[PDB]
Formats: sequence, C-alpha cells, structure tokens
Amino acid sequence: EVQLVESGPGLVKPLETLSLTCAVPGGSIRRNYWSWIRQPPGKGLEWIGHSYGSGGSTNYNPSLESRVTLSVDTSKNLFSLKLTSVTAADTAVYYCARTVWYYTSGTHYFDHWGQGVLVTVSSASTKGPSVFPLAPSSSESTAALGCLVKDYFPEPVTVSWNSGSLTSGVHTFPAVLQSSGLYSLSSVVTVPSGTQTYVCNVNHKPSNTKVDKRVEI
Amino acid sequence: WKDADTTLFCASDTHACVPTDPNPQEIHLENVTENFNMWKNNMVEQMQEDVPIPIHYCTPAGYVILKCNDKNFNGTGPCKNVSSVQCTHGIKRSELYKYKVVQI
Amino acid sequence: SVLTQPPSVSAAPGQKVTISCSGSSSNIGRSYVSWYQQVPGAAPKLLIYDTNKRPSGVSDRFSGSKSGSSASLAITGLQTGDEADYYCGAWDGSLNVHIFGSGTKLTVLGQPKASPLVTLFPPSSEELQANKATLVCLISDFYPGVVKVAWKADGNSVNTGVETTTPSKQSNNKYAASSYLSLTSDQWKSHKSYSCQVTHEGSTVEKTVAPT
Ligand SMILES: *[C@@H]1O[C@H](CO)[C@@H](O)[C@H](O)[C@H]1NC(C)=O
Ligand SMILES: [Cl-]
Ligand SMILES: [Cl-]
Ligand SMILES: [Cl-]
Repeated sequence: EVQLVESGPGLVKPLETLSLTCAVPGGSIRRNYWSWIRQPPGKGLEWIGHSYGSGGSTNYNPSLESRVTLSVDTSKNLFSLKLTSVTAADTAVYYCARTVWYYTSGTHYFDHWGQGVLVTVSSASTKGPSVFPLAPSSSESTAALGCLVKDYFPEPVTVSWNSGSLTSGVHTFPAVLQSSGLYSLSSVVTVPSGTQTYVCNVNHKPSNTKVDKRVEI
Repeated sequence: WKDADTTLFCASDTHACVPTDPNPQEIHLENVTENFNMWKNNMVEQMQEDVPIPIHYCTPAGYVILKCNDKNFNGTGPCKNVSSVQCTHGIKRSELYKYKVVQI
Repeated sequence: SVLTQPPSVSAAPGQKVTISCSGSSSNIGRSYVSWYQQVPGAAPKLLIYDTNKRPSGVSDRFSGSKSGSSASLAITGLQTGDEADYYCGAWDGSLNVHIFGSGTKLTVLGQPKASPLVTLFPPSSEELQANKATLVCLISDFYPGVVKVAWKADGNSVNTGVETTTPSKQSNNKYAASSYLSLTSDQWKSHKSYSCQVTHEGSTVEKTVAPT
C-alpha cells in the first residue's frame, strides 16, 4: 500500500485552468515515476502524463501536451497537475498513480493508484428543470410513458408518479450532463395500452422547485 | 555522456521499490575506456546508505549505469571493458564500486 | 485512439472466459502489456504487468499472454469477485504514450440473457413550443448490462448532442439505459428521419421517428 490522495475543485468553469494535487509517501516521492490518468463518467481511461520524482524527466500525452503541466514538490510531498482552458470534454475522475517504467525494456504500468477526484466542468448556476411529457404513440398490449426532466443544476432530482400511487414498472434513470453544463434525466413507466391518469412528480431541492406534469395521449 | 548525479529508483520482487525489470540486458560498448573513481562516486554511497531478498538500483530515462567488467578492477582506475545497464545486480560494503551513473 | 477490446464478456459461474486486446506493432507488438481491474466507482488496480506476471493478491485463475499485436486475459473459475471493468494497456514506442484499451465489462451470468426493448420518443409538442427538440431513446429489460447506442439523421451518423447513461438495474433485476439526441426545433425539422440503434450481444434493434 502506497497511499495517494488526490485533491482539487469539484467544479471549474469552461476556459478556466484546472489544478489538482496528489499527496504521497515521503520515502518514495523523489525516487519514482508518478502519472495522472483520467476517466470521464461512463467512459474509459486516458493517460495524461508522467514525471520522475527528481528529474528532469517529464512525458506528456501528445494530444494534451499544450495544456498540461505536471510538477513535483518534494518538500510538501505533492504531485500536481495543471490543465488550461478546460471544456465539457475535461469532466472526469482524475487519478494519480505510481508508475513503473523501464524504458530500455518497453514496460510502462501503474502499480498503485489513488482514489480519484471528480472534476465537473460547467458554467451553470442553480437552475430548476423543465419537465416534458413522454407520451405513448400507436407492441399493442403495453405502452411506455414518461417525463423528461431537462436542464437542471446541480444534482439531484427525484421523481415519483401519481404521488407515490404508481410504483410498478417505474424506472428513473441516472442523469446525463450535457455539454451545455446542465443535467437531464428521464423517468418512465410501462402501463396497459390509457383511460386513467398519470402524473410525474418532480423534485429539485437545490432550486426549491417541485413540478407536476400530466402525461396524456 | 558525462559523469552526473541522479536519484536512483529501487527494484525488488519495503514497498518504496518497484518490481524488477522483466528483461535486464547488458550492452557492451566496443573500444571504450572509462575512469572509475571509488573515492568520488555519489551513486555508490547513496546506494549502500539506502541499504534475500535482493534490491536493485536503477536509473530513470536520461541516465544510464556504466559497469566495469575488467578483471583487474578494484574501484578506481581506467576500465577497459565496460557495459551500460539500466539497473545494478541484486544486492543482498561494495562491490558495487564497479558501477557509475552518467547522463546521456 | 484505444487498443480494441470487446465491450462485454460473460459466462455462468465457474466457467472460463478470455478477453482480447488488439493493437499494433508500435504498442502490443513491441511493448509489455498490463491489465487493470476496476469496480465502478473505485479506482483501477493492477492485475497483470509485464504481459503475464501477477502482483500479490491476484490468483492464478488470471493469466495474461500476447501473440503478435494482440494480447489476452484468460480467467478460470469465474465468480462474483471478478465482476468489473477490465482494461489492457501498453506503452507505444512510436508515439511515446501509454495507450489503454477501450474496456470490457465482465459479467457473471446470474439470470437469462435477454434482448433490449427499445422505445424512441420524438420531441414533445411542449418542448418544441420552447424551440428545442430532444429525442429520447429508452432501452429496457436487457441482460447482461452492456449496450452500444448509435444515432443517425437521414441515414448519416450523428456525433453532436448525444449523451447516454451507463446501464443500471431495474426493479426486476434486468438492466435499462437511456440515450438523448438534443437538438434545436429547427434542426429537428431539417431532417426527414432519425434513428436510435442499440447493439447488445450480437443483436441490433433500430427505432426511427420522423418530424410531423
Ligand atoms: C587496488 O589495485 C592496485 C593495483 O592496481 C593495488 O596497488 C592496490 O593496493 C589495490 N587496492 C586495494 C584496496 O587493495
Ligand atoms: Cl461473452
Ligand atoms: Cl455531427
Ligand atoms: Cl406536422
């Protein structure tokens, strides 16, 4: 166990600079390579770069090289990352990792990882959602109906139906974050294929907003 | 290359070390004579001060370890048959003094 | 730019599986391969390094290898503890980057595989009143919990304005996922049709809506 603890702001505005810190074991920072790696939610890993603890040796992912600076402060045992001019694509969990590299043998890998920190990139201020019905069209035994909860910030929203009287076949999805900086989700229910009444009840506590929307043909 | 001072990393199979190089290779250098000086070798002193199971000390990229393979050798003097390596042998009080680090 | 892995690998408990990882001679061809195991919401951990070596704590049910420009992770005695996302990785000696694979979700099959039901909602009249148009592709009742979603407008791939959730469990213990194509009303009206195409375990289901 080599303990690495990443830090920084959970939220950064577009076109600002992102700054993160990784705290390390004293008896090792100076005599190892350390990498930053990131992972946008629901997507795969990306290597950002590495830096030897004493060198004099830094290697950046060529595609991010212009925007990236890595530093080692041996005195305060901090490994750091600066990333300039951030966009919606830089929302990710950022991890520091001890790196093993034998350059002459061609082996490069990550043997101890920190726990990660989420950085969300959004210019948004608190905003309640718009709620839109998802009406069933015209196979024919059952139909899906729903509510689209659009363009809110921050999380979370919750949803119920018919004030908690409808729970069977209800599913409420996780939110997505659009490149606008605002979240959306949907809630759906399956019902028999439409003379009776369906209302989604949406709560967004951060804007102190409740919405009831009737979903009709 | 030129005599230089670096912070080496350790390898062993204390957890400040990394696992060993999977393909340690020793490259000889044809012709090539290097002077080793035991009395002024800052790799070797940091090495033994830091000290089954063996521990290897290794250079980061940008540096290399030269090894003396001469049969006369006792730590100091021209070495006539030299190798470059990324790590030392596994150390379990030199020598040890058969090594020095240089910068590429 | 990733080494290629299958999105999903699955088997009943106690079975053996393999996960492929293909690249090229400037990476897997010339470099050692590592493998990482990640439980969602937790950091990856090293599973295999130096192509076929196991760190402490990794059992010999796990073994790695490579042949030319492909690598492979075999797992015997599949079990709950192995359920995770798996990534290969390797240095690229021409580009000088560590390149990771695209990721594979390993599932231990606890229930019948099941194909997705897909429902595509066109934008509501209420949302078009506000000059916006979000298409909502809802995907339900599938197992294992891995899908790929592609959108098209008049038969052409759409890249912009797409967001898709990670599959998660319904109350009946199958999986659901959602995907969105967010347009303006004027963009919505500029095409004759749109489709959401859902790929799951060799199957594709494609639903289509048309403005009007
Ligand atoms: C090292 O070798 C020289 C001959 O090259 C010899 O004179 C000297 O005594 C040796 N040093 C030690 C410490 O044995
Ligand atoms: Cl499979
Ligand atoms: Cl596009
Ligand atoms: Cl119309």
